[PDB]
Amino acid sequence: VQLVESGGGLVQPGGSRKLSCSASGFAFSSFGMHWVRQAPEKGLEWVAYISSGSGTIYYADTVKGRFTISRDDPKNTLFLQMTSLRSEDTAMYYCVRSIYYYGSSPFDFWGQGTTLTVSSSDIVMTQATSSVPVTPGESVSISCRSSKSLLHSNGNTYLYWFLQRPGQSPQLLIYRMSNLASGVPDRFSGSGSGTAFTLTISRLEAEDVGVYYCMQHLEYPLTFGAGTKLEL
Amino acid sequence: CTLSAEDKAAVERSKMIDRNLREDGEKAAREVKLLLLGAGESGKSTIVKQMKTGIVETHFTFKDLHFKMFDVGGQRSERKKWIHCFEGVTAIIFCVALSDYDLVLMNRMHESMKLFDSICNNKWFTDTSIILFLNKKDLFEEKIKKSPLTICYPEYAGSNTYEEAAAYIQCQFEDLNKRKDTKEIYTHFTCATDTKNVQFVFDAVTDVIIKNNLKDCGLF
Amino acid sequence: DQLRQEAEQLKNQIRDARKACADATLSQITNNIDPVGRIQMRTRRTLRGHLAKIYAMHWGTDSRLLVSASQDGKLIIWDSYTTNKVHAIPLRSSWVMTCAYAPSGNYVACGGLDNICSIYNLKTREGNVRVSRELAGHTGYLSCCRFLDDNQIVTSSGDTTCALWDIETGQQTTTFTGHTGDVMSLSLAPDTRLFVSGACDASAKLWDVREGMCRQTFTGHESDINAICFFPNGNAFATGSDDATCRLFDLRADQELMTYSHDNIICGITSVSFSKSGRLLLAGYDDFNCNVWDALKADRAGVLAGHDNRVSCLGVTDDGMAVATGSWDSFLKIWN
Amino acid sequence: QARKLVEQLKMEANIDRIKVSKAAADLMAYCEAHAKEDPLLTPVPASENPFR
Amino acid sequence: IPVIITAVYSVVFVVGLVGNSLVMFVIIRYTKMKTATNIYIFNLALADALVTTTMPFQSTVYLMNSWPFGDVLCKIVLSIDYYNMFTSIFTLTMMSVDRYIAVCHPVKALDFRTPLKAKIINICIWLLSSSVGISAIVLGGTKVIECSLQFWWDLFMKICVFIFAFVIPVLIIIVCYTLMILRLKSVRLLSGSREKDRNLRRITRLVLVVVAVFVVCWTPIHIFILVEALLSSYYFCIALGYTNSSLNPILYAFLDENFKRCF
Ligand SMILES: CN(C(=O)Cc1ccc(Cl)c(Cl)c1)[C@@H]1CCCC[C@H]1N1CCCC1
Repeated sequence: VQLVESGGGLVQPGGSRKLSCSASGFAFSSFGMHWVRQAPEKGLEWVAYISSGSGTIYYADTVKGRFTISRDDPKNTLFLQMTSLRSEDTAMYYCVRSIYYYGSSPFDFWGQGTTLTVSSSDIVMTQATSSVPVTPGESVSISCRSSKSLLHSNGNTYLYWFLQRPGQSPQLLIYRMSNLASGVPDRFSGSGSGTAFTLTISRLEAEDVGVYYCMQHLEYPLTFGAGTKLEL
Repeated sequence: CTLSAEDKAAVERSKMIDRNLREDGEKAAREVKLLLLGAGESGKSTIVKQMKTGIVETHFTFKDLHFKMFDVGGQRSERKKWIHCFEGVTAIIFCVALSDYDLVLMNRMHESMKLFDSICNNKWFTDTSIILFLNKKDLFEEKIKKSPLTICYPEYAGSNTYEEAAAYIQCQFEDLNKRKDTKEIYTHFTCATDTKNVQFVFDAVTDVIIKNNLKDCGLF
Repeated sequence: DQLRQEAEQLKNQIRDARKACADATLSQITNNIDPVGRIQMRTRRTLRGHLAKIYAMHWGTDSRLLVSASQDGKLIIWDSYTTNKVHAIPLRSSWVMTCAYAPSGNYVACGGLDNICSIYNLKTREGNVRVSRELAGHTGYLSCCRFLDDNQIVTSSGDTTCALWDIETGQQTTTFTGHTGDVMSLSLAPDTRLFVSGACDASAKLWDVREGMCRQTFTGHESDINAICFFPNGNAFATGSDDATCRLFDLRADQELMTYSHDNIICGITSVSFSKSGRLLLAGYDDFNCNVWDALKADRAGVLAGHDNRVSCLGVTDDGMAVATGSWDSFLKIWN
Repeated sequence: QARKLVEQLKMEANIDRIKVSKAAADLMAYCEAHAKEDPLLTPVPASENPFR
Repeated sequence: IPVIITAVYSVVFVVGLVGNSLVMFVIIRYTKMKTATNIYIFNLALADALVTTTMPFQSTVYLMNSWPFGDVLCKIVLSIDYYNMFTSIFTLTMMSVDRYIAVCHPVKALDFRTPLKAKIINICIWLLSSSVGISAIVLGGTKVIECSLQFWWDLFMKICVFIFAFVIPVLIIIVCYTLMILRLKSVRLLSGSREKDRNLRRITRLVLVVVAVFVVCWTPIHIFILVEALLSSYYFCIALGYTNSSLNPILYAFLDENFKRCF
C-alpha cells in the first residue's frame, strides 16, 4: 500500500494549485481520505476530508469556502484544489487513508508529502512537554491534555497517537487510547482518563526518536496537538 | 445526530453496502434459474452442450433472457437434504432417454419413471413447471423397429410404430403429474442433431414468467 | 457370518451396560426444583439486507459482530448493537449451508454444495475481505465447519465423513470416517479437544481430535439429525432431529437423559443452541418459530415467534446477552 | 468392513461409565452455579442491556 | 329527496374512508410493501382517501347552499380536490399499464417492474398532480357566493380537465386491458382445461368489472360539465364520482388474489 503525492512547488500568493495523490496497493474506493498539512517548522494541522463515494466532504474553517477536495475512484486518485493561496498556506501536505467500521483503525497509512511554498467550539489539544531528553533503554511517558472530553456515549475515547521520525511522514501508533496499531512494537502503550492521556514507552531504541503528536476524532475539524520532540 | 464522526462514517459505509446489496439482488431477480435433472443414461450432457466435484452451474442467454442451469447429478448424497435449496426455481428441466425402454442397468426407463415421479410430486416443487425432454429419438426409432415396446410395458397393446410408441411413452410420463391443476409439463422430443430446444425452454419460461407476474399482480 | 454375530453380541453388551448405568432419570431429580416461569424475549434488533433464505449464522467471540450466510451468495457481517453491515463478502458459489467465525476474529469460513470450505481473511492490509484458503477434499456437500484455532478447522460433509484440516497447507491432516449417513452438524467442546457430529443415520458420534478415531456412538433418534450442540459444561450435548424431537445425550453416562418433544409439534428441528448456564435449550423448528425448553425439566419455557418462514439458523452469544435467529424469510432477529 | 465395526464396538464397550444420577447431578450443579450469569434466564435491566 | 341524497353522501364518505384506511393498513401491516402492485395499490388508496376527505365539504355546501369557509379554506380545498382526483385517476392508469407490461412484455417487465421504479413512477404521478394543483391554486379565487376558479378561460379549463381526466385514462385503460386479455387468451396455461378456462374467465370478469365501474361512475358528471358549459342532477353526478373514488379500493381489495390468499 502506498500513497504518492504530487503538486506543490513555488506559487505566487493569490494563485491556485491542485494537489493530486495517487493510491496504489489497497482498495481505494472503500477508504475515506484526508488532507493534513504541516507547516515548515510547526506541527500538523488537518485540512480536508472526503468520505467513501464522496458522500461527505469537510473542510477546516481556515480553508472552508476556499479549498475543494475530490476523489476519482475509478482512477484511484485524490485531489485538493486550492484557490486564492494565502501566505499561511505554505506547508507540506499529507494524504491519509482512514476506513470507518467497527474495530477499524483510521489514519493508518500516511502519504509521502508534497511541499507548497507561497512567496511573501473546537477542541484544543495541548502537549505541554517539548524537547524531552531521553536515553535508550529507559521508559518515557508523554502526556497530553484535551479541552473537551474525548470519551463518547458508546464508550470510545477518540484519541490518536502519531510518531513522526526525522525526515519521514507520521505513522500511527495508537488509533484509540489503549488500542495498539498493526506492525507497531508492543512497547508502546496508551492510556487516558477523560481529557488527560498518556503514551508510554517501556523501552526505546534509537528508531523511535521523533515528534509525538496527538489527534482527536470526536468531532470535526479534527484538531491536532503540538509536537513533543524526543532527543537522543 | 447523537453520533460520533466515526459512527456516522460507519453508518455511511453500511448505507453504501446496502446500496450495493440492493443492486446485486435486483440484478439476480431478472435471471432465470432452471434445475436440470435426469438419470445417468437419460442424457443431459447433450442438452447442456446444445443450449450453451460439487454441482455444476451453466450460464447462457437467449432473447435478452439470462438462464442459469444447475446440474446437480454429481451430488451422490441424500437428495432430501439439499433439494430444498432449489425450492424457488423457474422450471425443472428433466431429461429422459426414451431409447432405453429395454435397457437394464431394473429397466433404465423404469428408473427414469420413478425418478420423474419422485421429483414431480415433491413437496418443494408443488407448483414448479417441468420441461420434459425425451432424448435419442433416432435411437428409439431404430430400436422400436426390431424390439417391441412391450418389454417395458406389458399392457401397451398398441401399434409398433415410432409415432404411437413415442406418444404412449410421453402420455405415460405425463400421467405421473398428480394434481395437474397448478403445474404444467412441457414435453418435447429432441435429438443430438437438433437445435430447437432453447426456443422451447424460452417459451416455457415465458409462460412461467407470465403466470408468476400474474400472481404478483394479484389477477389470479 | 460369525463377525455379524460378534457385532450383534457387542451391541447387546453395550446396551446392557448402558441399561445398568441407568440408575435414575434426570427428570426425577429435577422435579424437586422450581422451573423457569415464562421466558419472554422480544425482538431487540432486526437485521435486513439478505435477499434469499438465510442458511447459517455464527456469533463472534466478542459477541457483537455476527456472520450470516444466505443463498444470494452473500456473507454479511453485522454489528448487532447498531445494526450496520461491517462487511459483505460475495461467495463464488451461492449454494452455502454453513458459516463459521474464527475465535480470534480475523477469519470467516463458509461452504455448501460446492464441497469446498472457503476461508476469508477479514483483516487485510488492504480494505477488502479476500479468500485465503479453499479446502477441497470432501466428496459431498459441506454441512458444518468450526474453527479449532486460526490454523485448524474441522468440517463435516455429506459423504458421511468429517475432516480436520491444516489451513496453512490446505491438506486434511485427519479424517473421521465412521458414519453411515450424511453428517449434518458439528459442535466443538469448550476445551476443543473432542467434538460431536450427528448424521442422517440417526446417530451422533463423538470423535477425539488428537487421536483421530471415533470415541463414542449414541443412537436414540428415529430420523436424520439436523443439528447438534455442546453443553457449556462439555460433558453433554443435544441433538435435534427430523422427528420433531430434541435429545440430551451425556458423555460419561453414554446414554440419553431427556427427550424434548410435544404432540403439538410434528415438524423437524433445523438448529439447536444453549444458554450460557445451559439451563435453556433453544431449538429452531420448522413451524416458523423457535422453542425455548427448560433443559433440566423438558418443559417448553417459551416461543420465539416472529419469523415468517422456517428458522434455519440460531445462535447464542458468548456472554449470553442475545439470541440471534436467522430464517428462510431473509431476516435475522436478535432477541433478549 | 465387518472387522472394523467389530473393533469399534469392542472399543466402545470397554469404556468406563458413571451412574445416570451422577451425570444428572453434575448438569444440575452446573446449571445452578451459573444461574446468576445468565441474561436470557432473567431479563437484565435496560441500563445494562446492550440491545435496547 | 335532499335528505336521501345527504344520507347517501354520508354513507359513501364513511365507506370510502373505512375501506381506504383498511387497504393501507393491510398493505402496511398484513403484507409487506414489496413488488410494484402493493405500492400502486397504496398510492391509489391514499388518493381515494383524500377524495373521501374532501367530499363532506361538498356535502355541506349542498346542504347550506353557500360557502361559509372563506377564501382561505376554499383555495386549499379546491386545490386538494383537484390533486386527489388527478392522483387517483393517474394511479389507476399506471396500474393498468403495469399489468399490461407484466403480462404482454414479461422479459422487459423483468427489468422494468422493480419496486424502486414503482416508487419513481408514483413520485412522478404525484408531482404532475401537484403541478396541476399549483396551476389551480394560482387562480383558485372566490367570488349567494359560489366557490370556483376565478380567471372562455373557464371553458378551456373544463375541456382540459375532461380530456386529461376522463378520455385519455379511459382509452388507455381499455386498450391495455383488452390487449392483456387477448394475450392471456393466447397463453397455454390460461387457455387449457376447464379449470384454466374458468380462471381466464374470472380474470376477464375482474378486468371488465374495474373498467365498467370506472366508466359508469365517471361519465355522467363529465357529461353534465360539458353539456352545461356548451341542481340535484349535478350533485348526484358528483356523488357518482365520489362513489367511484370510494369503491375502487373495495373492489381492488375484495377481488384481489393476494388478499384472498391472505384471508
Ligand atoms: C367539483 N370539483 C371541484 O373541484 C369544485 C368543488 C370542490 C370542492 C367543493 Cl367543497 C365544492 Cl363546493 C366545489 C371537482 C372537479 C370536477 C369533477 C370532479 C370534482 N371533484 C373532484 C373529485 C371528485 C369531485
